[PDB]
Amino acid sequence: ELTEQGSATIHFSTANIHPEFRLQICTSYVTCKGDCHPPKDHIVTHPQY
Amino acid sequence: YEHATTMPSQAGISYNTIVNRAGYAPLPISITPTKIKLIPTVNLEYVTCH
Amino acid sequence: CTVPLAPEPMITFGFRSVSLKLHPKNPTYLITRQLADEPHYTHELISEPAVRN
Repeated sequence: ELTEQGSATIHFSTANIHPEFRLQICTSYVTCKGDCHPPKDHIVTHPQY
Repeated sequence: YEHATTMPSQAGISYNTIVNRAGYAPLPISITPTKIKLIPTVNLEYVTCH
Repeated sequence: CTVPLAPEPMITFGFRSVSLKLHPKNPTYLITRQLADEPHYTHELISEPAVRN
C-alpha cells in the first residue's frame, strides 16, 4: 500500500554477494544496489527461496 | 562464533571490545579484572622456634 | 500400542555437514536419505553410543 509521500519497505531474498536489480513498482523502475553478507547458520530447516 | 582477543594482566582497569559479525549488529564485550591471584604448590618441610 | 521414545540426538552443524551423537536406550533404526534424484538411503541398526557424520 502506497501513501502520498511515505516510504515503503519490502523484503527480498537473494544469492548475490553484490545484488543489483531494477525494482518495478507499478509504472516505473528503481535501481536497488547493495552488498550482501554471509548468514550465521550452516544448516537450516526450510528449503531455498 | 569463535572470537579470540587478548587482555593485559592488570587489575582495576576495565577492558572493552566489540564483535563485528559481517552482516549483523555489533556485540559489545566488557571484562573488568578485579583480583588476580598466584598460588604456588606449597610443601611443608619443618617448623622451628626457640 | 505404546512405543518407546529414543533420546534426542545431539546435532552439530558444519559447512555442508551434519554430525549426530546418538545414545540409544535399546536398539534403534537410523534411516537417512537425501532429497535429490539419488537418495542414497542408509538403514542402520544402532545399539551403542555412536557418532554419525
